[PDB]
Amino acid sequence: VNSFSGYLKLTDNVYIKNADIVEEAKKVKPTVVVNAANVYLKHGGGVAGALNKATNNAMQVESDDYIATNGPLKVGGSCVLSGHNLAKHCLHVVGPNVNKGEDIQLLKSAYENFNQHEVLLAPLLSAGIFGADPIHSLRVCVDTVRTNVYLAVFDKNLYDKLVSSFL
Ligand SMILES: O=C(O)[C@]1(F)CN(c2ncnc3[nH]c4cc(F)ccc4c23)CC12COC2
Repeated sequence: VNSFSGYLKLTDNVYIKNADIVEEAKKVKPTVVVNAANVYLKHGGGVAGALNKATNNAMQVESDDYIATNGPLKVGGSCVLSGHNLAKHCLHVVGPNVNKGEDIQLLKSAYENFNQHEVLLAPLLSAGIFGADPIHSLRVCVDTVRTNVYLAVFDKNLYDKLVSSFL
């Protein structure tokens, strides 16, 4: 038993809710919250900008030190940093950004990072400002992640569509 509430069960291991991931993290304080990161960990907008804002920019400060030491992530890659006031840990995962011309096949590699964590609160990778089809992203999630994932979908209209079209 865990503390996630109000989710619809899609599969054995994948759950979904119409929720603001920031507000959900603040209430659950999960072990792992996933950020929709870019390779530079520049948390300007989308989910990343919202998570970083909720940390009062501490996420960005930590991220800048990480990049100064390690260089950029790979598209499809990840790193574990602090969850600050939102979670124990933040798993920064880089899905391909279609608005940058990145290969959508890298979306499966991005979701594979979730399998290193038993339970996660996460957004749909490559959705939103990353330009991928969220229905495709949900399908890849279900077909790739084997650990327990709680997906927060900000937009109510999209949430209803994802549920109603789910096979
Ligand atoms: O338009 C988009 O880019 C998205 F809708 C944003 N995403 C989110 N997903 C969960 N929680 C969220 N909280 C937020 C708070 C904000 F200020 C901004 C965004 C989100 C968000 C998912 C989305 C990207 O694929 C759909």
